[PDB]
Amino acid sequence: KIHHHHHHMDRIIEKLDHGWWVVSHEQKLWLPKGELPYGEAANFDLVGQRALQIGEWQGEPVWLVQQQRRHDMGSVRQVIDLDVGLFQLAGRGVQLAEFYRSHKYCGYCGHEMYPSKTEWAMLCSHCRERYYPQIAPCIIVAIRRDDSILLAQHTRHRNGVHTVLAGFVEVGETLEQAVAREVMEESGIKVKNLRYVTSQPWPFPQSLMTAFMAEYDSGDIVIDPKELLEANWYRYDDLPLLPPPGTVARRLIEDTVAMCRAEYE
Amino acid sequence: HHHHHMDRIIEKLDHGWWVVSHEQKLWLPKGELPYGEAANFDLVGQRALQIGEWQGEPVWLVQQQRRHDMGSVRQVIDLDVGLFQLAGRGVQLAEFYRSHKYCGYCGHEMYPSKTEWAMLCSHCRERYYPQIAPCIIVAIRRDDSILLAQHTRHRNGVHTVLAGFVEVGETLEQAVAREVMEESGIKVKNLRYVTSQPWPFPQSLMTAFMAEYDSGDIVIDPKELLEANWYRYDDLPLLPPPGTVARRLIEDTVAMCRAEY
Ligand SMILES: [Zn+2]
Ligand SMILES: [Zn+2]
Repeated sequence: KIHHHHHHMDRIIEKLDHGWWVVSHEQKLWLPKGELPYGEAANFDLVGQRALQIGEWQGEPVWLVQQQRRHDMGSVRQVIDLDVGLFQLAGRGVQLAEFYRSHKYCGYCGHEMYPSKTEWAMLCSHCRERYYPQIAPCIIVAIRRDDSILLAQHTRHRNGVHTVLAGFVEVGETLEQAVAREVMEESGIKVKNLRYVTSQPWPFPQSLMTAFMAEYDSGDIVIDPKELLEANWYRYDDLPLLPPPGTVARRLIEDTVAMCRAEYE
Repeated sequence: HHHHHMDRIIEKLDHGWWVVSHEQKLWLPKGELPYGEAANFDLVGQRALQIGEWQGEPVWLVQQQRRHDMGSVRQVIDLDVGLFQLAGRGVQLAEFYRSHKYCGYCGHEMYPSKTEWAMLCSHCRERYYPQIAPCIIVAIRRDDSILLAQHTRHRNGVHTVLAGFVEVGETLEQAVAREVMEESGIKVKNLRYVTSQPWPFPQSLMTAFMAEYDSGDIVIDPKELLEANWYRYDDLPLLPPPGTVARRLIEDTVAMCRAEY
């Protein structure tokens, strides 16, 4: 057996407590004035509330409080301009609150559950089963073809933003099989020369991006219109509107562009 | 999420491989994964979900307990890797369904989606998809040597590499650095991703790395580890078996210490 990480249990907040406060409910958190709350606990009417410590940021605790405020409840995407490591802790808070909420009852036997005192787990009052937060591994892949890169627009958001291909890994498959399968299903092409670049959590709602680069091998772009509005090869020096700087998708595109410059220029 | 072909009742003229799973075990009569006609295995009338295809013949999940030869999927690890991966998927999907008979949000009974591997609630709008546990595993190199450690979990005699679950809101790279520090007290450098593998014990996705020693002295976490030490690539102790990603990373780290020295 491999064990999950040990963590401090929740407790009642006092006046002397302080830090960043991720006050969350149903995939949202409190952003008073569009900002992540920071300061002493009385400043935010949180003294007497239960809070879970979910991290530390530059000497200061990061706290999860499970409550819904009347106003200024938003997506964590609103504080994406924050330092990455802080943003990652705010996402952690949002996800942990959904974990707890998703586990009020035990799915094995239907009885009420209660938090573990030593780890981020839900224990059952009736049976021996338990659950840990669900992270959904997700591949994302920049596909290079000579001096070009495959960029797509999703049929969902008419943003005008052309990005790479992404999709959830399925049970029983490797990352490399997920890459190959998602690309096929989304665009009809077979890829080769897969290369892992990096990973990033992505709390929308609970993904872990595993980022790859790959080369065109064979096939015609045949897009699934339910997933994709369009997909085309764009030359490295002639790109459309891309994902923001900071996103793993922009990082992959830039990497691909950089090695087209090193070969064809 | 990905769409899938729905479940259905097996007929006499149904065939393929059968993952007949209940409570984390599957049916392995005489130690073998059932292949052939449904009727040979008294499987007609049962529900099945096709979980894949192996060499032009379907792989089916049947959720049922047999009297004999219920065993761990580890017992079929000798099979081709892609057949082992599908047997593990069946085991994992049976445990997913079992783990979601009731909804965790509202407590009402759930029912399977027909358009994907999901459980939907009879009362509320909430949903669950199968849980996959990203787990890092790292072979640490230091010059002509590799870090191997014995685990407290089972007195195996086996010396293997370091592994741990990725936490919520951390990268694979951060997970590697933290686990190695927590378990062995050392800082590593030049992290390289090698590969991944599903590992259905119960539901892990191994992401395999190689790393180099940077600093620190070996100080073990005595709850997780019995002992840890550096080992010459020409003088290795007992290792995990050659059907594991652990053995692959050790062989890879040993293959390039053979080169340089
Ligand atoms: Zn229970
Ligand atoms: Zn429900």
